[PDB]
This record gives sequence, structure tokens and C-alpha cells, in this order.
Amino acid sequence: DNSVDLYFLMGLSGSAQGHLSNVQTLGSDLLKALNEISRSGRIGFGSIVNMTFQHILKLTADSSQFQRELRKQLVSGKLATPKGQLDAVVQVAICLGEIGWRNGTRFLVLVTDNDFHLAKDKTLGTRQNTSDGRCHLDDGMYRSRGEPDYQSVVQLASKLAENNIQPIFVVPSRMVKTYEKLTTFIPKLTIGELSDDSSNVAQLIRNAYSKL
Repeated sequence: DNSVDLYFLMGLSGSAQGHLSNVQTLGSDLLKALNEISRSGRIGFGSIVNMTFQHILKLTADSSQFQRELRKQLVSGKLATPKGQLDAVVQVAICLGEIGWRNGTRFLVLVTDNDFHLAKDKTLGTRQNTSDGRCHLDDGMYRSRGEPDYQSVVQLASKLAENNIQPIFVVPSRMVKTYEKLTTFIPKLTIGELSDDSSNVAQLIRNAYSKL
């Protein structure tokens, strides 16, 4: 019965079209299943692809509002198959005042269809500066994506533990076996297999719920 904060990050890539339904149902059925097990299940929503991270909805108790704001979404496009989602995972962890993180438990559900850009991959786009690990959210866009780079794997492990968020790498079966080694490099994280069903993903959210 304790307070929980779930933050739903998902991918808006052209490759996420067709998977869009799977990442719409996996959000609405996450929300309403957790509202049954918890009286205080604050849900927030963020969009990412590589144009940048867009924070859409602060952690709220209005169930019917997140469901319309998630189902409203539509994808865009990019040349490269690896995406920029870990910078959203960075900013979402740090941006306490924008995301709305309170004193319960904090669950960053990351949804993708593809690989991602790690640190030093950025330099072909002439982005020399390293990520500083602080907040850079203004009008809801991550304005610093144009200047500093994709964070290092240990820079996640630090600020996820300091801010006390547990991320869950919800990803498609072909690509699951990659992120489970980023789950060995970043301890205490998990991994879900996104599909037409949510039962895999909800059993990890609800496995972590009974530990509390």
C-alpha cells in the first residue's frame, strides 16, 4: 500500500511504428494495474528518439490524463538505428523538480525497439563536451543535447543510485540480450520483453512492489 512513482520513458522512432500500439497498451495497463495495488501510484511520461528528450507529463495521480497523453503520441524519423534514450534516462533521474519525484520508490520504465548511442559515439556529430550529470530542462526539451554528449555507463550507475531510481529496460525480444549486459554494467536495474502482452513487464514492477 506504500507510495510509488512510475516514470514511463518511450521511443518515438520510425522503427517504433507498429510497436506504438505495444507501447500504448504498455502504459495504460501498467497505470491501471498499479492503481489497483496502490492508492498512491504517481505516473509521469516522457518521449525520446534523438531530436531530443521531451518531458510531456509530470508524475500525477490522474489516470485518465496519462492514458490520453500516451495514446495521443505519434512517431517521427531518424537515419541511424541506435537511439539517444540514455540521455533521457540521465535527465529524468536528475530533473527532480520537472519529473515530480517524491519520497517513495521511483521506477524509470525505459521502452525502445533498437540499440543506443553510448559515450564517445557523439564525436562524428562534432559534440566534444562530456555530460556533466546536472539538469538541463527548460521548455520541456533537453536543450543541452546539442552541446554535451551521451553519458558514460558509470555516470548512469552513480546518479541512478544517488537520486534513488530503479530503471527497467523494457525492450523487444531481438534486442533484449544486449541490454541485459548493460544491466550487468549498471547494477540493480532489470529488463522486460516488450510485446503485444504486458504480463512480463508488470511482474517486475509488481515484484519490486512486494519488496517494500
